[PDB]
Amino acid sequence: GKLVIWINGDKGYNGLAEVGKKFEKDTGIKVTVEHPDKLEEKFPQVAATGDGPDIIFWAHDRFGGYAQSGLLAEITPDKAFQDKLYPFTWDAVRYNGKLIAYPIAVEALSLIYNKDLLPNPPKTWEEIPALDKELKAKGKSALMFNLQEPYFTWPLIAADGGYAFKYENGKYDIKDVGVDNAGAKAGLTFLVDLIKNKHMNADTDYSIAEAAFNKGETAMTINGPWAWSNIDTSKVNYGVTVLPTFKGQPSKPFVGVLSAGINAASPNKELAKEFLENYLLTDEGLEAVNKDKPLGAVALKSYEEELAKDPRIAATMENAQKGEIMPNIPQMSAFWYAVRTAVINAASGRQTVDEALKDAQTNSS
Amino acid sequence: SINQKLALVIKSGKYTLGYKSTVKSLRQGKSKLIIIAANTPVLRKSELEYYAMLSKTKVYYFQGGNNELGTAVGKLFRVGVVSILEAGDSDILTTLA
RNA sequence: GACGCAGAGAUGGUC
RNA sequence: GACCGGAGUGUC
Ligand SMILES: OC[C@H]1O[C@H](O[C@H]2[C@H](O)[C@@H](O)[C@@H](O[C@H]3[C@H](O)[C@@H](O)[C@@H](O[C@H]4[C@H](O)[C@@H](O)[C@@H](O)O[C@@H]4CO)O[C@@H]3CO)O[C@@H]2CO)[C@H](O)[C@@H](O)[C@@H]1O
Repeated sequence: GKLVIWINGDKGYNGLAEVGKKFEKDTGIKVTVEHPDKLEEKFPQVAATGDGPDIIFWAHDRFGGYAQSGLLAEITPDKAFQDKLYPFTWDAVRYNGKLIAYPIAVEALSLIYNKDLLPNPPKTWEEIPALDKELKAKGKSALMFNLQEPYFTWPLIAADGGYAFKYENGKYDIKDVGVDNAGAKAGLTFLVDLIKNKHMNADTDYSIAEAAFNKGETAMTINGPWAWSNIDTSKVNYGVTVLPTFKGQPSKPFVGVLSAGINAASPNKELAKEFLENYLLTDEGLEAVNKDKPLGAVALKSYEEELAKDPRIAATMENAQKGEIMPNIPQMSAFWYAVRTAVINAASGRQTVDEALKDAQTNSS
Repeated sequence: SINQKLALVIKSGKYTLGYKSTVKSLRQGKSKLIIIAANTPVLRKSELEYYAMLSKTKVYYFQGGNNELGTAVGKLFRVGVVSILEAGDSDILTTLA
């Protein structure tokens, strides 16, 4: 008679635990919040053996693959509840017409910059090479961001036309993949260009990029709302704005929707509904989670209305709109792992851009 | 759907029910596939999974407590584990495992 | 026929 | 207590 929740390490997991305390103090149910590494990779392998958790948190994309394997519980919220959360956020958590998880927030990457090292942030990517030499005089870099997960380099590869799966009359064509198109190459090339022209090291990851921006060592970074709290505490004067345009076109970040699905095999599915519906998805819950690590654009209308004024969320909302919503199909996993290796190998040297993307073009199906 | 597959193995081929009986079948390597109910205690699903591991036998995890297993195998009492020996017209060892 | 035990091995056996 | 044994079986 307990609820074991697995949430990602770069989220408000202490603040989600804080919501579990109210749930304990009001029923005596043990709400255990864990944040295990590679959780999205683990949940499928551990639920096939019946040793998984009750509630799992992740962006809507990894949930369709689970649903296709029957690892997710058919969530059953009433008509009144559905009209509390945005009609678009439910669509992100729908597999084969059935709702498989509860939407919690709309995520979107934005250009985070140091107002002290850069009052007017770049409007385009094409000016960054210059701005870097200018800052190399003051012994500082211009742009530092994680190049190990494709999610951060995707806004650039997608900008000029790159895509995952072609969307047609509702269904996604798993055979039409836009990672090899002329536009995709250009953007991935540009990334590899700043890399080759010593403007951005090809070994930089989340831990490094976060450290540099937060310690005043670089003008800007590309990150999500989660990374705000740690920036707020570094006492750095910073802003959250639109991503730079590449080839006179907007960057198209892959918009996630922090969903919370239930384990189809869980015995305490009934308790999960009470928790997620009447203790988390409310102005009180989201707030405690948002106070730990910001969610930004929230799925719940009530609390969203409150936070809207924040100019940081304005950016998130801006980028979220200018980009595209992540497909929830099972084939997303392949495309991701596939693009993962393209951005790395391409920038490392192993394969050239054309080679890296040509391989992802195939490995993606 | 598998509930029909189980039933089938029970009219044509041999099976066995219960903890004691299956562990024996694992030791003898006579069982091919085992089936353990969802909310089976930990020591036990560990001890089963363990003989299934030593015996090099496959394991299927039922999406419903022993209560529904008994119902699914033609019994009234609860059965937390099923050792499938040979399957006649049924295909659970050659389709899902 | 209700309760109680009973494949998570019952009653029942044998040392 | 240990072992054997596999579907019933004790009560009113
Ligand atoms: O190749 C080895 C690596 O494998 C693992 O990385 C995988 C993920 O497991 C996949 O799920 C996928 O990643 C996507 C992710 O699914 C998707 O939601 C999106 O995730 C963002 C998300 O918006 C947000 O919640 C935030 O927390 O960050 C995520 C990005 O880190 O985008 C991901 C793409 O990066 O593909 C990756 C690999 O490409 C494993 O986690 C790695 O540690 C391992 O090295």
